[PDB]
Amino acid sequence: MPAYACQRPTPLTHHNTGLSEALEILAEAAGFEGSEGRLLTFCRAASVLKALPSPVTTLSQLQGLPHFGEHSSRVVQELLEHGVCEEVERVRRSERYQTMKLFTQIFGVGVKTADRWYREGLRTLDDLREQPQKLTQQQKAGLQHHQDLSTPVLRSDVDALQQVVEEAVGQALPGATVTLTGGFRRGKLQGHDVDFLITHPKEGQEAGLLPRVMCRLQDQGLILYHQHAFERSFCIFRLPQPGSWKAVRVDLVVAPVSQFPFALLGWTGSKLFQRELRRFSRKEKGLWLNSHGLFDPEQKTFFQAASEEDIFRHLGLEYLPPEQRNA
DNA sequence: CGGCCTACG
DNA sequence: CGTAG
DNA sequence: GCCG
Ligand SMILES: [Cl-]
Ligand SMILES: [Mn+2]
Ligand SMILES: [Mn+2]
Ligand SMILES: [Mn+2]
Ligand SMILES: [Mn+2]
Ligand code: NA
Ligand code: NA
Repeated sequence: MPAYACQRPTPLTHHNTGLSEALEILAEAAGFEGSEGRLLTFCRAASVLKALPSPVTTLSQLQGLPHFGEHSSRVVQELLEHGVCEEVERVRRSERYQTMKLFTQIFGVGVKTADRWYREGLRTLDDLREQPQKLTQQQKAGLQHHQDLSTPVLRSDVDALQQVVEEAVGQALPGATVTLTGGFRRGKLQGHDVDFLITHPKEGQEAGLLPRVMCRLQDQGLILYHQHAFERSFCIFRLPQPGSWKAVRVDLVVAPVSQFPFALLGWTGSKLFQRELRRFSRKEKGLWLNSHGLFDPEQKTFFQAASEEDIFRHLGLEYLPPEQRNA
């Protein structure tokens, strides 16, 4: 079992679902208390279990597995013995956890905002609605649309949304392309948002594209919310439904064709996979990776990539298709 | 022990 | 501060 | 919380 998640296939579905879910509760809880290191370890340990070829049935099967020490091993031990880990259940039940989860799930609210609101004694969505003078425009949108945004986005929704984005992109800039990214590209059947990456085969033609796309979607009556030389737009779309509609989070991202493979890689995820890939790149290969490129700080050069395959090769990693990047 | 991804709005 | 994967 |  390699130590970095980018060095091993991680399928969407696996053989240790219960165990990984328990560790991810602890990861999430650590994030709520500002401990990113503990979040990372619990996330990595969970991801290791996702990568195993069969279920863990005994404690001995953890021996030698990366990211399993005293704490994560105890969590697994208690689940194997009793079907439940008391620490995990204590977190699930805490007012702190439930409220921080509720608040941080609001679009426009991060851990810091949620925590300050928690400390001020606020607990419910109606508590926030009663004092809306404090809220940002983004948080107001997040709160108004919260119910719809909690409903899973389905594959049918994605196909509908892709068509309308293509229509607007085609008018904004003939020849421009739209690629589905994020969780749906990794094979997920549901999600909480749809991610698209837009480019054009002629380098430079994509300049100024996103405002033109946004203005056109706005005029078609499809934009319930957006933030406005920008390249990422976090929107709430109005998606047609039987006799009605629902609000759906959509991210639209633009990259020049030179950067497309890096942007595609970054935006396809998973979040943990990409953090691990960037960590690997820097620590093991001395190369700096982001969604724009891959930089050699010795030679002071950028690696030209024509594909995701190119990027894995330049990092000395076996290629993983998107459906094996579910770390 | 230090490090933990790296960006844009 | 928020957002993204 | 774990690793390297
Ligand atoms: Cl016991
Ligand atoms: Mn997504
Ligand atoms: Mn998104
Ligand atoms: Mn996300
Ligand atoms: Mn994400
Ligand atoms: Na949030
Ligand atoms: Na850019």
